[PDB]
Amino acid sequence: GAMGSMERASLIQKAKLAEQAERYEDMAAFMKGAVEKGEELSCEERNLLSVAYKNVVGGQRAAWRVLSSIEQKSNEEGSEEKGPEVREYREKVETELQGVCDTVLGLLDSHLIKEAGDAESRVFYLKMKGDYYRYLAEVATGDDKKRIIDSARSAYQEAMDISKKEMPPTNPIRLGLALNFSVFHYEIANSPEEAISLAKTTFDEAMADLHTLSEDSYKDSTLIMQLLRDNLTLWT
Amino acid sequence: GAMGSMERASLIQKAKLAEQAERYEDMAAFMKGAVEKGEELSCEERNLLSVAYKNVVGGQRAAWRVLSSIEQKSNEEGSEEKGPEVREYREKVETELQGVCDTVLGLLDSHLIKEAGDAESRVFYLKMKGDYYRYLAEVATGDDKKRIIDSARSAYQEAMDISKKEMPPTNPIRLGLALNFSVFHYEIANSPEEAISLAKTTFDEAMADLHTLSEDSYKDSTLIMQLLRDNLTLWT
Amino acid sequence: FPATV
Amino acid sequence: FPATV
Ligand SMILES: COC[C@H]1CC[C@H]2[C@@H](C)[C@@H](O)[C@H](O[C@H]3O[C@@H]4COC(C)(C)O[C@H]4[C@H](O)[C@H]3O)C3=C(C(C)C)C[C@H](O)[C@]3(C)C[C@H]12
Ligand SMILES: COC[C@H]1CC[C@H]2[C@@H](C)[C@@H](O)[C@H](O[C@H]3O[C@@H]4COC(C)(C)O[C@H]4[C@H](O)[C@H]3O)C3=C(C(C)C)C[C@H](O)[C@]3(C)C[C@H]12
Ligand SMILES: [Mg+2]
Ligand SMILES: [Mg+2]
Ligand SMILES: [Mg+2]
Ligand SMILES: [Mg+2]
Ligand SMILES: [Mg+2]
Ligand SMILES: [Mg+2]
Repeated sequence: GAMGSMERASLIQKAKLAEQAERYEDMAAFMKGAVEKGEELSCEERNLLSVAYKNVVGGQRAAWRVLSSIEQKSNEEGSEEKGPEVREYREKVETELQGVCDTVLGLLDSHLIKEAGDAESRVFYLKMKGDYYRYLAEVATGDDKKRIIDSARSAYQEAMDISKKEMPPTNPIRLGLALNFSVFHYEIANSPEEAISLAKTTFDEAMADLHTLSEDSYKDSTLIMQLLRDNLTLWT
Repeated sequence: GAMGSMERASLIQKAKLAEQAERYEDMAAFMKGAVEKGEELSCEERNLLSVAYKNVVGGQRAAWRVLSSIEQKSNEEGSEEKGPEVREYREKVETELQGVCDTVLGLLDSHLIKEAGDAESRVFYLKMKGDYYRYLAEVATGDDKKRIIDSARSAYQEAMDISKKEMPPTNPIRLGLALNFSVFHYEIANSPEEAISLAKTTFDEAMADLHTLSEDSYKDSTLIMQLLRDNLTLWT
Repeated sequence: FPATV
Repeated sequence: FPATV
């Protein structure tokens, strides 16, 4: 790896610089290098990893959706044939997106998940595993769309089981996991009732636990709760 | 080149798709491939070339400025030493930026400028040459900051001479050239009076020529005139 | 699209 | 920064 010669601390420092500069591809490469040093990630480092790859794949997903929409219109009645280019370029972006997802899933499998014993880290990494299988599922069509969907579900489910046993209902990682698993149900698994039920139950149990928190803990938490409510309002 | 096997028309089609998807690195690579087919670019194709590279280098410049600012603060009195990382990463972004500028300048020199006979294309390409030497000048320090600045000035000046002889004062390319050469004077060449004089004279002569135009020609033109006025208000 | 974090 | 096109 091209980051093999750089100190772990320097990789973390540069990931933070890359974040400040909104250079998320660089950020992701620095954080991959840090993971490959073989040591566990701290809480802050896990956030750097997630932010970097979420932003890289987020841009790829946005571009893929633009191109897929153009492609679908090109295949409607009365559309002029313009050749293979739209498909080719959509495929190019898709393959790049799949590559980034595969890279993240490989880091999680080698060896972040197996060394993660504390609930915070284990739920965090399993949520990411669900997220990146979900992104693979968004572009999947062939003989493994179903296996990819079940891989996402399995990871989200294991994270959910741990989060409910080991984390308070207002924990931001537990909340964000529930938010994203609810979106998986709505958008991937064709299970809108499960999506709504999960978002509602999560919101209500978090509300009832807010009284235990300091003013700052009452923050990204109430923040993610608003996202649950936003989704519920979109869906009902 | 990796685009050597792709049809020119397919490269242009994909550059337009990349633009729609805001994938400007891809857009720039497609348009480099198109230029390297060896045929002249049409008016619309020249715009695709410019938009692609302006956006790529624009992001690099924004990131470079973020990092240079962090670096300058790190070198102020009382700042804790944190090692070589900020310099290294600024250098990394800088080298990438220089590489993109060198690529654009190479396309212009091989062989867009030499085959450009019409005023529109020749002024357009010489303006780009000034622009990309200007970006090199923004990051230059060593024994060739001055030669880089003079290269920018020479290209802008040749474009100006042609534009004044061959184009009406309201021509959008003439106007945009004057806008950018005025910024070169203010920000690069330490010549704020020349910058102000150029922006004012350009604005006034364009105003007096607006009466000759259709409603649509009275558009990106009045649009660039507003940018001249914006700069004049920043500078006075 | 719905919100995810 | 000033405007360029
Ligand atoms: C693998 O699943 C990660 C998800 C689970 C839930 C959430 C929490 C870890 C959350 O704790 C975290 O928040 C921290 O990282 C944020 C980065 O983004 C900015 C705007 C800078 O704010 C930061 C916050 O201040 C800081 O608390 C984060 C978010 C907050 C804003 C809800 C969104 C970011 O995707 C993430 C890093 C991601 C995650
Ligand atoms: C090498 O120097 C190129 C400069 C000279 C002046 C200007 C003209 C060529 C101008 O004619 C041109 O405009 C066309 O391309 C625009 C692309 O951006 C959007 C927002 C899509 O609008 C488009 C306009 O509608 C369309 O007329 C363009 C701009 C207009 C909006 C002023 C800004 C773009 O840098 C550029 C492609 C660039 C150039
Ligand atoms: Mg070491
Ligand atoms: Mg495919
Ligand atoms: Mg349940
Ligand atoms: Mg051909
Ligand atoms: Mg350098
Ligand atoms: Mg003069």
